[PDB]
Amino acid sequence: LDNKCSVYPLTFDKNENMAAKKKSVAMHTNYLSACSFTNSDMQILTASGDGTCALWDVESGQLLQSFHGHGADVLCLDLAPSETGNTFVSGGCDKKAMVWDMRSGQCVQAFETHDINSVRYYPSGDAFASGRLYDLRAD
Amino acid sequence: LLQKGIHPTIISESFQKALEKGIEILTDMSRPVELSDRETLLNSATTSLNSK
Amino acid sequence: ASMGTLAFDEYGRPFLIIKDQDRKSRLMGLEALKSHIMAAKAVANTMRTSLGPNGLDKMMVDKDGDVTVTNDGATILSMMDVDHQIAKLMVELSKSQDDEIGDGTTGVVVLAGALLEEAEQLLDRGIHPIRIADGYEQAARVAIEHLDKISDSVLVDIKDTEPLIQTAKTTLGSKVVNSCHRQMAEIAVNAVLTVADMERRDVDFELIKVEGKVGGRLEDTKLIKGVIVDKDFSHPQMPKKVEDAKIAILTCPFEPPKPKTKHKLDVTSVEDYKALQKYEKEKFEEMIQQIKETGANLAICQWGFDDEANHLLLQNNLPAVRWVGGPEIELIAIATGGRIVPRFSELTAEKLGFAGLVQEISFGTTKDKMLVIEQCKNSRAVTIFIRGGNKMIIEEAKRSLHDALCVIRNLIRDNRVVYGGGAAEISCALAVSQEADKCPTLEQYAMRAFADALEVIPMALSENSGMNPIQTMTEVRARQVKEMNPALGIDCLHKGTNDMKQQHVIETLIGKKQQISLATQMVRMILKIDDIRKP
Amino acid sequence: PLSVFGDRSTGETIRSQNVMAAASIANIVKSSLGPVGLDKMLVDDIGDVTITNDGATILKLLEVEHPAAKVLCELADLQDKEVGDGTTSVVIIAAELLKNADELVKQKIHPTSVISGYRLACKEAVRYINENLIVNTDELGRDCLINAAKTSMSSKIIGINGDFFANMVVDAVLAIKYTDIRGQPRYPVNSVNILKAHGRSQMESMLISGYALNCVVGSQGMPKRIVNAKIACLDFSLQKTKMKLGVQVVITDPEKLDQIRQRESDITKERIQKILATGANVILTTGGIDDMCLKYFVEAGAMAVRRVLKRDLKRIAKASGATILSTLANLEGEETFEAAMLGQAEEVVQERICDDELILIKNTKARTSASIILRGANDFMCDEMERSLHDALCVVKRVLESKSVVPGGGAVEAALSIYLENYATSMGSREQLAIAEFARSLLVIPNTLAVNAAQDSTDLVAKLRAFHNEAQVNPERKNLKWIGLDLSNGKPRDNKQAGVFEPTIVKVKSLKFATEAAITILRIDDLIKLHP
Amino acid sequence: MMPTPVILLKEGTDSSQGIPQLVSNISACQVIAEAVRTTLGPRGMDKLIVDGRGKATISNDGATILKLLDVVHPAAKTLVDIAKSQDAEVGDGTTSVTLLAAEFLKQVKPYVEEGLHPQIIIRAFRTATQLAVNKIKEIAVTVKKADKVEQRKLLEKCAMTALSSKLISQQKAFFAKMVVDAVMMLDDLLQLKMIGIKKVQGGALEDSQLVAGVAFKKTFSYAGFEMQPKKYHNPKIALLNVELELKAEKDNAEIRVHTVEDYQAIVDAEWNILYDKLEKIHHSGAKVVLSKLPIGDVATQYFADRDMFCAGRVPEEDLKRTMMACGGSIQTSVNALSADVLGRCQVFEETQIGGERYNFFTGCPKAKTCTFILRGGAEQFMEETERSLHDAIMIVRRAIKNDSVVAGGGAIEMELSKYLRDYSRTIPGKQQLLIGAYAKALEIIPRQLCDNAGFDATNILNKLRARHAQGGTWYGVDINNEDIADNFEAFVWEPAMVRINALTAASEAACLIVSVDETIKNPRSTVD
Ligand SMILES: Nc1ncnc2c1ncn2[C@@H]1O[C@H](COP(=O)(O)OP(=O)(O)O)[C@@H](O)[C@H]1O
Ligand SMILES: Nc1ncnc2c1ncn2[C@@H]1O[C@H](COP(=O)(O)OP(=O)(O)O)[C@@H](O)[C@H]1O
Ligand SMILES: Nc1ncnc2c1ncn2[C@@H]1O[C@H](COP(=O)(O)OP(=O)(O)O)[C@@H](O)[C@H]1O
Ligand SMILES: [Mg+2]
Ligand SMILES: [Mg+2]
Ligand SMILES: [Mg+2]
Repeated sequence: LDNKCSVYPLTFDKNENMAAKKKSVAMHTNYLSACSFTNSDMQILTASGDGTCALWDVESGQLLQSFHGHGADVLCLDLAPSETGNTFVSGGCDKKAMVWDMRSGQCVQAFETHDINSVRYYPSGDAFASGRLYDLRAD
Repeated sequence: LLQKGIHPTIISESFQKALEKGIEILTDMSRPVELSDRETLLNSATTSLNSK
Repeated sequence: ASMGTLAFDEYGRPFLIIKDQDRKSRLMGLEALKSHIMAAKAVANTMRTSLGPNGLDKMMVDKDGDVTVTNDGATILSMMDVDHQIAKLMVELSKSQDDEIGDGTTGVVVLAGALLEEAEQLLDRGIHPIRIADGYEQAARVAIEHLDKISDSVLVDIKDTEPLIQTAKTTLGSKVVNSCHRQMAEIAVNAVLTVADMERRDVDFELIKVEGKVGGRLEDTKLIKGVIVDKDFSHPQMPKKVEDAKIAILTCPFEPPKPKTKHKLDVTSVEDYKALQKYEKEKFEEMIQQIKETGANLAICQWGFDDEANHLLLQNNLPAVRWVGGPEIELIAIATGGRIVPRFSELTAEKLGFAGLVQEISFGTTKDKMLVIEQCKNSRAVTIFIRGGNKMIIEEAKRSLHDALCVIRNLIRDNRVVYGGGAAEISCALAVSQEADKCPTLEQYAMRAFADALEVIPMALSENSGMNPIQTMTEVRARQVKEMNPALGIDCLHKGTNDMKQQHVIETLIGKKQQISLATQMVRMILKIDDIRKP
Repeated sequence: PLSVFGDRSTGETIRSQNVMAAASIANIVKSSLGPVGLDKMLVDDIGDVTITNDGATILKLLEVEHPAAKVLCELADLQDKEVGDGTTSVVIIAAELLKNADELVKQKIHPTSVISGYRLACKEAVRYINENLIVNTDELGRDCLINAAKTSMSSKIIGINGDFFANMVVDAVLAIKYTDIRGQPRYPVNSVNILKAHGRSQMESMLISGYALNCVVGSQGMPKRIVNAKIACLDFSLQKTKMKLGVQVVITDPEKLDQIRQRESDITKERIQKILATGANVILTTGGIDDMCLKYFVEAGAMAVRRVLKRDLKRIAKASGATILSTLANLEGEETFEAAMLGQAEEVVQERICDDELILIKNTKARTSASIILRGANDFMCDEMERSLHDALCVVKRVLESKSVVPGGGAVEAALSIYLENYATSMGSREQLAIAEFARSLLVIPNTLAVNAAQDSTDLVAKLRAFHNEAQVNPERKNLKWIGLDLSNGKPRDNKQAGVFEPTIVKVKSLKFATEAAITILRIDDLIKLHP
Repeated sequence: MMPTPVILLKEGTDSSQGIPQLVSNISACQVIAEAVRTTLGPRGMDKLIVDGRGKATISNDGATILKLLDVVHPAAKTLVDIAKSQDAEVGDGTTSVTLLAAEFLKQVKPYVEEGLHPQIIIRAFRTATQLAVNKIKEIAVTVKKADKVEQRKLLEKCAMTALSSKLISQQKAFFAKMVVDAVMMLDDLLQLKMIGIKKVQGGALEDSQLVAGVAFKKTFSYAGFEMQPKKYHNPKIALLNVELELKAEKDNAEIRVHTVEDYQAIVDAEWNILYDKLEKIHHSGAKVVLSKLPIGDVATQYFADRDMFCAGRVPEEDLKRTMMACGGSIQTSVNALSADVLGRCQVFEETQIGGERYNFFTGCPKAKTCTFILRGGAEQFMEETERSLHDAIMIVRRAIKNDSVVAGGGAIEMELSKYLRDYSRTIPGKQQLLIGAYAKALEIIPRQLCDNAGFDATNILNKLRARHAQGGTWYGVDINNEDIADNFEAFVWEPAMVRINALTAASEAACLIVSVDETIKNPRSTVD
């Protein structure tokens, strides 16, 4: 009744064409708010209901950094313009959008003028959609 | 009066004084009348009916 | 009388003119004016208890449960969740007073409420509202002329800040920071005077950074002739204090350069790979050496940087801070006297700023670090660092300091002052009453009502201070008439004298003129409305 | 502020709402005015159908929830009760008065001034009608009554057949004339019984030279025709005698039970024999008759009718000279019936009228009575014929009582409008405007008459006004006062010459009532409607 | 009627025909006119309309009120349309058109109820309107001197008359002077886009100013902007349409290199492209740089280093006004920045106005544009001030086109009514009634003026009628003295075209409404 989806592509039955390496970490369980794959496929960013953004490595499988500081759970997050040290935004239920940097593991910038759920970087990277538009060069 | 900061008891006594003075004024303005005068009675009745 | 018109035609067939006309409402004529006056009176009577030194704060709670304890009229009305349109007009009037002047945002609402309250009894006697508005305009012109007449001028020199300090103290007297009253006035005056164009030109509030942080005591609030940055040295092993620092402001991330255009670099051989690796290493070393060659002692970047640059900066005794915001970069460049350099190749010694001391500041058991840049040569930027025991008093101190800064800015624009405490309003009411006697009888009622409405401010001050309003106001007015002294006002603080000049209760003339003007215009606009068509 | 649990309307809103309601009521019945008016058909949401032209009937059947419209409806009802004719005209005049008065008020004229002007205009209109626009019926004769009846029956289902129906109405009205004290000839209409029975055409409607009962004989054994009738009118039932509530029969010796039971019916037998011993032939009773007394009457060859309506019995007794007897008890304490208490008639029959039967008391003595049997095509036609016939009877009664008639066809309204428009210039400064608007409002009647005929209303009314202006200006052209509207040709015509008459009381009472209603409604300027 | 097993039209179609629907149409027109009845005259009152979203619009303009009203009656929409037409063609008199049309229909309603053929009424309206327009053109006062002082005074008086009905009527002389100055300094086409209207919250009405140049709000400055000087004494302005920031050379551009030296060369080439654009701009001698496209932080700092001023993302209209005032040319390329394409102003300055920063270009001697900066206490206050100023500006433009004025205050209409009654008294009589009704309807405006002012309309109307009958063309309602006066001598002036268009539109609307006999309303589709 409520599910009607238990038979989902979980089977992933193919002829072993090199795509079977889906990893599917799912160690932290809880809620996978955003399983976005980094432009560099080395790393995975995941957000949970506790409000902490988690960075995982596909090869080792270990939790690199847990990004905490959001007031509420992070509903959405994005990636860097191309790689740029993966300076990623994180939009949650706390009406606040902030940027994190693994080279330091800190909230480099923050914005509060709006829950944000449709973050998207500008192609240049100087701004990002805040479904508004926040300018990196002017904060 | 109250907004000016006057207790609503000075107002009552002052209104009583004003009412007594006004009763005196109205009594002074009044004129004697006797029921033998039909014209005054007719005028009073007409004045009462003027607004209906 | 309500919902509009409803006939359905005299022939029975449907008679529908306006979409959803059965779901809409309509108020017309005098009862619409009475409803508007009643709503405005309610708003003004709510606000009038927060007027003067003995005013009481309002505790505002928004939709998210956050609490804002405040005394500012504009803030209170902005956070007030109203649905009546006239209440929205009151809110906009307060916002207008805040934007134009910055002080007196509560007096305008009380004045408008008093004016509409008097206009109510004027309307009950069969006077056209346009006549009331015209009389109010005439009386407002008279009152403004009288304010210009009785105004006094003060010196706005930097070698004598006593009148400025007194004006700021008068502005701050009604706020919660009256415990630190003189210190607050001092720092506000110094902040405005430091960042201002002396030829009576504007004061750029973007050059005043108001920063708040919990902890400490409210008395710890200080003015810093530099920039207070919410960052810290990037490497944990960098020294926490640099003296006589030669500052290099940079907007280029300390990373290998990257073209903006879509670019692909092809590695086609082992030699290409080795060349690329050497190019990376050499670019890192070269950028660090270029920074070092200028003689700089400290580097500030805007876009952060990576591990190799961090360790190279640490290795060369070059303290650095990363991810400094754009406005903070601008403030640091202004204060230190150094230019902003977009890339290392353009960095020279003459573009370096100077700071007498750069320090990292801890805040108790909180792990938070905040950078301080100060002791600049001729800094043209200031920062007000506000401490406190809870966030709420910090926000209130922020807006109170903003009020003080706005008042000193107004003094910079025009150096004419009028003594407050209700003295200005009482003298204006006297002048209006005197000019109403010569007026023809018909506008006399409107002018007398305007004078009575002007009388509300001293009465509100009297009742807030516990004194009897009517008796105190009458005695003060009689004293003002008896002896030529338009400075006699309400002794709100019970100092024992009614003369506001010795009490140094000083208000800017521009503020009072704006108050009267805005109140009169809004009252006229409300009086001109005679129809409401809400859905 | 008020905190009244209800809705409130004040000022121009309520005034315009009242005007709209009155205008709607007027527009409902405006299409049923004058000879070229057309009837309406009302369906009563259970299939009942009422076809009528009478304004009062239309306004009573309609269910109305706006109180000003209710005021106009009761105005029509009052005009019907006090006059019987002009029920539509009074409503239309009142509504037009309200419209023009509200226009004056919207022009910032105070309603008190409008009311004073309306009062003055109504008084002057009545005075002018009584002084200039009345025609005495002494110099006309029976032709005046015939013409008044014909004019009344125009705009009715019997309009074309006036040549016959007016004769019938006049004969019926004159047949019930009685003179009271003070020598005032009064005509008691509603004493003419109107019986409806479908069947033959309208020409076969009969005027009975006597009285018609909607009743039949109680027993088939009785004769259905008696030549020299001796009518006995009774008001008590002829049944087996039953003792009253306070009397109870208790038997101790059984020998008396048979005597008791026999006397229970012997009492009524003795009463019947006492009544019959005087030569009575026809016995009418308001109460019932059981089978025993019916057989008693059968054996004597006497007609007996039961459940006779009280009003019918009273009319029969008055016409025939009989006396109602609620009981048989003289002043000597005995129980007797004397022959002096008997009415007489020249014939009593039971005729057949379209598969049904009714009793005709033909040619009663000591007073002449009348009844009308209306033959139509179905029930609705007969009902409308009865309503129109009642209107005609009332008009003839008014004409015979007050011997003044006024020309019809809009002549009176045109003359009044001209006179009041001239006269307003000599009165007040704003009541002048009120009287002018009263005069203009008086013109709605000829306008509606012309419009109903699809004629050029503007030009026809203008020509009428020109004729009446010439009549009122030239002292030697006063014969033009009678120029009204001839709707058949759409041209002005001397209605007094053409025989379009109608009672003066109709116009006078309609004007007074319309002025009262307009003043009453115009006084309101605020409405509070509490939630039920 | 009968079910008619297969019905002709779609189910739910509403039909109405005959006299009753015409009467209902007239009543609906009356209802619409009542909505703007009290907004007319110096004693007129504003109306407040709230939309579904909750925003409140406060206005005295008849066209605005009618537009905000969501009218769905087919016959009533004609009055809204004619109000829009009067606003478009003239700019003032949008209440007069509706009042006149409704009064025409009301006056002819009694005749319609009597069954008069609508074609006769239409012909009577057409004849009366033609006569009235000819009379207006004939008796309108014009001065054939082309005197500058007289022309300026006439424009000022017309502006004051157009302004003495709004909330800014207290400062009507001030705003009339401003409007006349702006229109006169407009060059040849009187384009409304060449008059900027800036609304800034806070400050008295008298604080509003007219800039002899161009002014616009500060536009999202980048870092390093506060180091640029904010005042110049003879700047040269470079009006550009150029994106001055580092970016991809082109959207489809794609760089392919296989050598690190080529990588560094490409990076330095991008930087050199930006710096070449900046150097070309700087060497032109300009001191103020204005662009329609974003100006980056690098360019901002570059200009700050040279004591230059930059402002990117300027709205296009503001650049057009700056071009028309300072007198340069908007350049999409900087390769030829000669002295011809550079603007020039006497003084440039950035100043604070009520919590906002504005850029001022003053001292332009040959400016063909203006910039109104309006102060007030609320958003709707500035909005209604702008609406009133727009009315005045349109009146002044029309008066510039032709200086044919007629005295207002109902004087022109009383004269027209007298003339039409005199004409109607000399015709057969079927048209006489209708032309007389038209003449009587022309009395609605002075009557509405008296009603709004609280007068006794009947006495004033009688006095006006007697005065016009015995002579005196320009006698109208004197609102202040509650009497009548020679409104031409009181400078209550109106351009004749205002009344001409008002009468024309009202007559056309009345004729169209009367001509309709049947209304058919199809059922809604996709009610959802
Ligand atoms: N020490 C004082 N003595 C008497 N009156 C004062 C004193 N300080 C302030 N006031 C008066 O209190 C009034 C209210 O000031 P405040 O509440 O600070 O701002 P706002 O004018 O916005 O209400 C001012 O009009 C001022 O004249
Ligand atoms: N033959 C006729 N020619 C012209 N007018 C007539 C004629 N008969 C009646 N009228 C007029 O028609 C008007 C309407 O009468 P009607 O409406 O039928 O009576 P009521 O008002 O009682 O219903 C009367 O005022 C009368 O004057
Ligand atoms: N000073 C004045 N005295 C008398 N009437 C005036 C005056 N100024 C304008 N009017 C009248 O106001 C009428 C128009 O009202 P207004 O609201 O200003 O314009 P609109 O017609 O667009 O509503 C004009 O007919 C004019 O006669
Ligand atoms: Mg203050
Ligand atoms: Mg009749
Ligand atoms: Mg206008």
